[PDB]
Amino acid sequence: VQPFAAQVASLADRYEESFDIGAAVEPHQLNGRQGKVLKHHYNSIVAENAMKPISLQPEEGVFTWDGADAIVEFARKNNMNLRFHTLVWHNQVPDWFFLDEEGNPMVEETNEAKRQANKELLLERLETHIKTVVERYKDDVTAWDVVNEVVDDGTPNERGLRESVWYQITGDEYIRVAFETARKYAGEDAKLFINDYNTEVTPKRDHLYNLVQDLLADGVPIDGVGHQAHIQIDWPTIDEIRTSMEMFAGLGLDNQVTELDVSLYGWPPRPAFPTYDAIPQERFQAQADRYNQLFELYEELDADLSSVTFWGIADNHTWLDDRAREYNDGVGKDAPFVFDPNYRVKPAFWRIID
Ligand SMILES: [Mg+2]
Ligand code: NA
Repeated sequence: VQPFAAQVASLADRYEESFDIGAAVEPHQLNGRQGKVLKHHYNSIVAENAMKPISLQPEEGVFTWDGADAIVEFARKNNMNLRFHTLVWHNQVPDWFFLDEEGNPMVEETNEAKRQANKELLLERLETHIKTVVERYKDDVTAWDVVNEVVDDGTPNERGLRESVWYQITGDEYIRVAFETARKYAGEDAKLFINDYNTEVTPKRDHLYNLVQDLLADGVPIDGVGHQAHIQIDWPTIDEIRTSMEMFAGLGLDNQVTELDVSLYGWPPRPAFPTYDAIPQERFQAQADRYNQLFELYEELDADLSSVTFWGIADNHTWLDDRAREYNDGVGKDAPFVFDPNYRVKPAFWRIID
């Protein structure tokens, strides 16, 4: 039996010369055993869900602040940094954004002049959402995910930009307006990030590189790249990870790891073990070696890496379980973190605290 998390060395303190150590949280986790683990080990937090656009402005002019406020309060009380996830995304985003003045979807519009008016209305709505949110949280947030997942996994257009509703209505303009709006209301010292998954592999990596180069050339304020790092044991390679961070550091950008989890599976995650108990020791060992190499790379790169956030605290709460159940008939368990479902350490803990 492994010791409890509160009996081992703080991860945040272990990494205090290199980068923050963060966790994605929900408001209900900010007391009890999670509360304790958080305070002991972490010096940054992010909202898993409560600061996404639909969580903050579910109807126009109607702001729901309480979950988000509770997260901010917890960070302040415990002297934690706070990442804002996220100003702009194509999911968990309210439908009302994308409806024209008569209530019909803007994407359906064929008259070029009405389309231009729709583009301007959506951009103005985006600006209002950003202005309102940034005004409330500008003195708490230490890193903004200003846009999330705006780059495509393939190449549907020459710039590799995701053809979401934002793109269909505004082209790339939503991205420019989101950064400029955030800079304007948060101030010059605010740290603005473009966040995405699979930043280590091509062609996405290069499309993202080209996008940030382009926007920097136009004076669009971007401070860094957020690497979600939803990764596996063998993929991507350490070198793929390294190369991606070095490329962005080459443009004068900061890197953060924002949503780290190390799945026990491939993609899709099948076959998956049905219970935590069913997972063999070998999975935890191979994960531990993987985590060792990750954190050695993060330390080597620490001039260009300011924060490493995990997408959860302990293995009792992870969205990888939703994915395992989805691809295995509603039955499956992943185990991505250094802390097990009882808040005891896992073999990976030892390999990143040393
Ligand atoms: Mg180590
Ligand atoms: Na650093």
